[PDB]
Amino acid sequence: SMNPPPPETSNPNKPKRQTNQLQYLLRVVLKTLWKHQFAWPFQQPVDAVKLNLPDYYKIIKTPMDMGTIKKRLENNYYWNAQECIQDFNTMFTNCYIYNKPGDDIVLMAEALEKLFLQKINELPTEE
Ligand SMILES: CN1Cc2cc(S(=O)(=O)Nc3ccccc3)ccc2NC1=O
Repeated sequence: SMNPPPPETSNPNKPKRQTNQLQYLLRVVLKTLWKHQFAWPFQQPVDAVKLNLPDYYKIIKTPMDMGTIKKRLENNYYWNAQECIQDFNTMFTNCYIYNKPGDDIVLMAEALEKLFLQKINELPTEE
């Protein structure tokens, strides 16, 4: 009954960068999703322990969540936007894999993903 360590949000050996696309991701894409009524289950790592999902981390080996993404953005963890996009996709995909296609949690992930795809559609060209 332990959770894994969470995904890293800082790394002294990983080069860091600011891009206009990373700024958009924090200021428009994450901001839009974070304040959405369906954000809250996704605002922190899945706590398999407190939520009583004991097989969660047997099935999901690449956990991701918006809490993690927010810190990564804030900490300038990423070098490029594509890394951050891949984190959002990982988070959605994990939800779709672990849960049944009927579940409330899946319908929420889907609505957030739709809005995410709407916001990254207008991702500005880099400077
Ligand atoms: C991202 N999550 C997190 C998660 C949280 C929970 S919950 O027990 O809070 N129940 C709950 C909460 C909100 C909406 C619907 C159900 C259950 C399952 C999951 N599965 C996931 O995949």
